Amino acid sequence: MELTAKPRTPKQKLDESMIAAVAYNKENNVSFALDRKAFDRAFRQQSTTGLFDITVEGGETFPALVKAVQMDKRKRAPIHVDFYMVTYGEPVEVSVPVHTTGRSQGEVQGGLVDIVVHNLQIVAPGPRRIPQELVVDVTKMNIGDHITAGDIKLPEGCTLAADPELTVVSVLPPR
Amino acid sequence: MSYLIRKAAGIGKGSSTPNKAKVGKLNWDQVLEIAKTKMPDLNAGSVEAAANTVAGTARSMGV
Amino acid sequence: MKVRSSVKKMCDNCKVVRRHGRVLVICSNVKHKQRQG
Amino acid sequence: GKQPIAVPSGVTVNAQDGVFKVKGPKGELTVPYNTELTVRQDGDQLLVERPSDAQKHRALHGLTRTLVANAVKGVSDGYTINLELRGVGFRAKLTGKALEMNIGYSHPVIIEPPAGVTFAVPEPTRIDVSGIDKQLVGQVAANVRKVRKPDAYHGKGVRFVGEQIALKAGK
Amino acid sequence: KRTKFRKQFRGRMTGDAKGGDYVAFGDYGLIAMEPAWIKSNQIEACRIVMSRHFRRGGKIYIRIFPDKPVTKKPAETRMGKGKGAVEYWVSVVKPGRVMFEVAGVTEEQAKEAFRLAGHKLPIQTKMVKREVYDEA
RNA sequence: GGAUGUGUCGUCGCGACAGCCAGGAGGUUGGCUUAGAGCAGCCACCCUUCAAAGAGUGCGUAAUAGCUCACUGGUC
RNA sequence: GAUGUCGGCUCGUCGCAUCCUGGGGCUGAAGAAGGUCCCAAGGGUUGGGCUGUUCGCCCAUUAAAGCGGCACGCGAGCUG
Ligand SMILES: [Mg+2]
Ligand SMILES: [Mg+2]
Ligand SMILES: [Mg+2]
Ligand SMILES: [Mg+2]
Ligand SMILES: [Mg+2]
Repeated sequence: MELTAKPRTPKQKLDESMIAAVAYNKENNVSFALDRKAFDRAFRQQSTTGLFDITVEGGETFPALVKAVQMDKRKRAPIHVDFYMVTYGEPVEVSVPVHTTGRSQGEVQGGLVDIVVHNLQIVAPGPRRIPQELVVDVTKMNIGDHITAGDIKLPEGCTLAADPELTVVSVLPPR
Repeated sequence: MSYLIRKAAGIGKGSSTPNKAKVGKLNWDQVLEIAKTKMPDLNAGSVEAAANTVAGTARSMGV
Repeated sequence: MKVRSSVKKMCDNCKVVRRHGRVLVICSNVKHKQRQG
Repeated sequence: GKQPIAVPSGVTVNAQDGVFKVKGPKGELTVPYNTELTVRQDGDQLLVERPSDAQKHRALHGLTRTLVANAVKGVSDGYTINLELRGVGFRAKLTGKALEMNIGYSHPVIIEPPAGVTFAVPEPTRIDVSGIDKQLVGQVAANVRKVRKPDAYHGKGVRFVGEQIALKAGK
Repeated sequence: KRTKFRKQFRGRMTGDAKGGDYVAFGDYGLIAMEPAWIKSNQIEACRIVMSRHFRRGGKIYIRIFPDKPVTKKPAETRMGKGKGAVEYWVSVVKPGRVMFEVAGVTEEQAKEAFRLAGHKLPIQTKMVKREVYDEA
């Protein structure tokens, strides 16, 4: 993403393929303005658990991590994006999404595996080593089995945020 | 081969739901006689591949 | 011949043909002769 | 898209103005086309080029390429569609050069050919439509087929060669 | 469908979407693209229909409960006040409000259920996919 | 609502693709439900041979068959 | 300081969501006899019993016994 202009008047952004965004941490709060296509292709991969090189016009590579993204309504195309400069030891609480691998021993019996909470926020992600995904064992589940956060293997060097007894995934009964 | 399995494991009919409640369970020895009687009906080429052929039938039957 | 305001496919033989300002559909199966006009 | 075009000695292509006259041993046939659509005989064979490459031009490209091939094959060997008379009591005679129908109808249907098309009977139970212009040959033979459309129970009337006509059946 | 207890009457006003989100409580969702009034009965229309296409699962969520009573004309005349207390309940819906959402099933199995449960609706709709992460 | 009507931006993947000649499984009549085999519905969608034929798409019969596609080679 | 009200009789005309006559597609259309849909207002669309009836039921027939409008057409035209 070769960031360039960064004014306060979006008059030179809206007609063209550009999207407004801002990056900050504490010391510097300079408003930005990245490209549409550039972001709609990067954010699809790293989402909010992956940092990407942000070089401003002139030669300034600043590492940042997507925080929150407001979405334009009525249209899938986003309109504003928030970034957060990576600190290096402790910076902010990052949300990590929960996937599912391997067929359960409940899906076959008749039931169906349903994820209660798709995105699971943790405490202290640790820079340089942000968990971009999270693999949870689901095969050990049968009919009515509830797998909380106290059952999910840690990335390493990271801690949970939600209630230890909060059901993340559960196999619902058929029909 | 289904008729042979229903006589060996002593299966009366089968299983409407092979995903919840199965039937019985046999051994590989009973498979040996099956691939030995229905040889003209089998290609499969030596040994195991014929052995793995019958397995696929019992798997979707409830054995 | 069945006149339907919503002429869509029904098999893998229905072929939409744009003639003189009309939406038609030719098909081996004669019961699949839909035409908006 | 189509570029190959079979040209042989017996034909004569004349790209004069908008009227593309073509001569042959079977008879001279005229086939008009467009002016913007470039076309000429380059070297030995004939090529049909097009100004622009979208649809309004490509749609006419293959169009002309084929029609010219039809005039060539028409003046070289000629077209002859072979029909068939299938059914009970179905037959056809000949009166000089006009085809005489006789299929179920109380009164025989007389079909007279236009200028340039000639009928032929091998058989009481076969029809043969010969002509020069490939369009006329079809346009004429067709009329013959319209006389009695193959019914979806016995497949009577007139057909081609063998037509594939599956029977629905009563019953 | 219908509320268990309320005041009774109401009014009428349509502003832009407020509390509608791209995805939650499942993987696929169905969003409106025109403001209108979604009758209770229309919701039964959609729900039942999607249950015909889904033998088992029960993973069909409907978080657009109607909370809007509407009046009606009893016979004729105009010499009277509030007419027709009990008619039907309608749930307001603005472009970008998620009405329906399913999961467990595939892609094709979802393009049918929303489709079908789309022809009943007074308005147009489009089916979306995941890649939204606002609040949680 | 529907559609190979066009113009202009985007997102997925591919010696093709369409056509033409040829081949098409052996386990198998899969297990099951019923008066009763790719194609009413429950369940799976496993193995082998191979340059290769997915227990499977549509039409069909009371079931059968048959006619084809997905997959392979050749000719442009 | 007035736009005469229902029905009937009389006299017509018009539209097409066609009652029957014509020209087609499909059919669980063999044929015959139908169903349904598309095109088409040229012409036709009966006589009686009960009721003020408009409707409707019934008798006897017919290819058919269409559905609306024209101030629910028409009272300086008639009945009342
Ligand atoms: Mg007066
Ligand atoms: Mg009409
Ligand atoms: Mg008949
Ligand atoms: Mg009288
Ligand atoms: Mg009047």
